[PDB]
Amino acid sequence: ILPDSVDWREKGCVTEVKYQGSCGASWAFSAVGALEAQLKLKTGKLVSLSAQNLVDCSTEKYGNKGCNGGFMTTAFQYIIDNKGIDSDASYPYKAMDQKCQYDSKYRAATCSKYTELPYGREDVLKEAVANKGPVSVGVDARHPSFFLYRSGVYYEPSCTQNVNHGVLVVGYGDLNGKEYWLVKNSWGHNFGEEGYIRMARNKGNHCGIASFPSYPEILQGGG
Ligand SMILES: C[C@H]1COCCN1CCCn1nc(-c2ccc(Cl)c(C#Cc3ccc(Cl)c(CNCc4ccccc4)c3)c2)c2c1CCN(C(=O)C(N)=O)C2
Repeated sequence: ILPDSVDWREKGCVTEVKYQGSCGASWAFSAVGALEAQLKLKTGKLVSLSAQNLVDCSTEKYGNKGCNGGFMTTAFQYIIDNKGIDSDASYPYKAMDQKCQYDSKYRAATCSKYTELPYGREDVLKEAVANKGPVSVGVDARHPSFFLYRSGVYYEPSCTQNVNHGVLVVGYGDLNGKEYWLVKNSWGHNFGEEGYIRMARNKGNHCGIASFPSYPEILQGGG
């Protein structure tokens, strides 16, 4: 059976909330967040990964445009191809497009593979959050109510399943019966609940939370 509630912050799998600023690189933050959890699960160490490394290096060849958008799946593919990603400390975030400055000397994580989940399947997303860890997702975050979100379970009747902002699902639960997905955003700690947004769960793919989910993996050999 799946636990009724999950919070990956309780297992020390979630780094501090980041502030993307005037750079449309939510995709890079969503991708690093998911891999940070895997790095902790596999080694026991929590280290922030370089979103800047994705912005500057996972570019045209990955269908990404740095500060003008991108995708978590192709960000994972770049990490696979590159044989690593630098730590955030070694390659810091500047909220702007720069020349690729990857340095294998400061590589903090690898990626073996990535898995995409079926569209709108909140049951499959719940299973992946429980058994695999934090899942990279897109959400419809265009509505004034998302921008004005302070606390509780976010429900927007005007929300669509067409995603426009990359976030990280780090858990799930319920607020006195109102089911939610625990979401890590990249708008700093002053957004919502210390940088988190709890979004309506099992409400017909509310805001397209389960439209395009993906998660990376770090494999330990094989048999
Ligand atoms: C095209 C091929 C080739 O190349 C690599 C892989 N690829 C993607 C294939 C799968 N696939 N994956 C996503 C997907 C997954 C995750 C995210 Cl995050 C986004 C996004 C976005 C986005 C869209 C518009 C804007 Cl303007 C912005 C910028 N942010 C604006 C903003 C809004 C609200 C608050 C703040 C900022 C981001 C999109 C989508 C799709 C299919 C079409 N999509 C939709 O039908 C939808 N839409 O569901 C979106």
